[PDB]
Amino acid sequence: EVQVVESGGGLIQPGGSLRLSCTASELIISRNYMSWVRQAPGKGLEWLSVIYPGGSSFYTDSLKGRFTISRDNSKNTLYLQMNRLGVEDTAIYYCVRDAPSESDWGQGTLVTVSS
Amino acid sequence: EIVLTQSPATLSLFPGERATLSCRASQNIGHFLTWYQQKPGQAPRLLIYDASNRATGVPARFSGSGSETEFTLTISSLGPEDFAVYYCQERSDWPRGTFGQGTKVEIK
Amino acid sequence: LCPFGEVFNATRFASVYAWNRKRISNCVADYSVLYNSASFSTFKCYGVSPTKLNDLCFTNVYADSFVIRGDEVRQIAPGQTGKIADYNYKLPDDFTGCVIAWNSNNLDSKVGGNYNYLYRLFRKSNLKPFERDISTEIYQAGSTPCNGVEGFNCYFPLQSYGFQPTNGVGYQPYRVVVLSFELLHAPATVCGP
Repeated sequence: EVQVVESGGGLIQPGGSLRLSCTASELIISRNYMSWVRQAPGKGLEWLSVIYPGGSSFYTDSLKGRFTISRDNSKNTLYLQMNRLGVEDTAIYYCVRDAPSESDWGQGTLVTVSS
Repeated sequence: EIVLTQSPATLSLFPGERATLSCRASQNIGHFLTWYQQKPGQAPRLLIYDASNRATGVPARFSGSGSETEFTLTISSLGPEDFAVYYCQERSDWPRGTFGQGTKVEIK
Repeated sequence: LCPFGEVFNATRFASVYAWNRKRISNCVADYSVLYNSASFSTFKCYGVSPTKLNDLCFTNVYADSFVIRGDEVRQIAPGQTGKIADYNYKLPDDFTGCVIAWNSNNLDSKVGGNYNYLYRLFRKSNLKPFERDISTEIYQAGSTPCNGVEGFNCYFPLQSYGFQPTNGVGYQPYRVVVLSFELLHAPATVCGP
């Protein structure tokens, strides 16, 4: 089975910003449809953003202009620049790769926002 | 925008039983729907796609039925390992789209 | 006069990944019969305006014809993005011409889904304006070889639309025709009266 592997989990505050990362074992992140999805404790899944194979990229109305998806083709890696946070942006964030018949999720990484 | 309602919130059947998990859509989304499993502390896993197709490596006991506005994941017999949270998602702008609030299985 | 009314009143239509072009010339076309249409759900124009076309002569019209899902009509506009614009049929940001579409549920939907119509899902990079790609190269999404047939992390690059009856208006098939115009200073076999 393919492993996609998040990193950059940790802590921030109100006001601040963070950046998540992901890598993949046996797939090319630039060739795939790749997304971020989050799951806050005691709440449902929120799909955040996607980058298509040719680099077209899209966002949920809840977060347009706060968070920004991007990738580096050379490192085989995906990034979620995650700015201007609040306490409620605390969640596990999952990197996920999609194909017509398959959907490969990473183990997820925690982000927490407080004092 | 579309929103998805799942019924029940918590199911409470024993192992061996046939199970049905229900999803209803705020719009006629055709066949464009997904179901995921999620074990506690694991990431979600794809079960069903396009309302009815079964993903590779998912056991044949899972199935998807319904269309348009009404959808059902159905399990021919609950294994003890099938006790999980289950999420529907509309994929009408694939891979984007809204999730359900999810459904649990628990007993005592 | 001109083929336009036959491109519109046509029985068969093309899949968007292999979008089919008519070269028009030798011509004298009545665009007012086009914008008089009761079937046309959409008749966008860029640069030009519908009532002006009988004043404008041209070297050439290309009429491009294909079927897409009814909400993907949004993507058939200058400089747009989304799967159809990105991977099947791109209009340039400086497009001059018109985009015509109508619901074809009665022709192109079939019971249990019409699987005959397709779109390209996978491409290493976005399309150039008016580019076309009819290839069936097996798409190498994995880091490893893939070598001519689909399997573990590689795919047939097209997806079938499966157009159903009922099933929501945005998800029904729409026939699209795009009228595009070209100029290099010579032989204007297109005009009004």
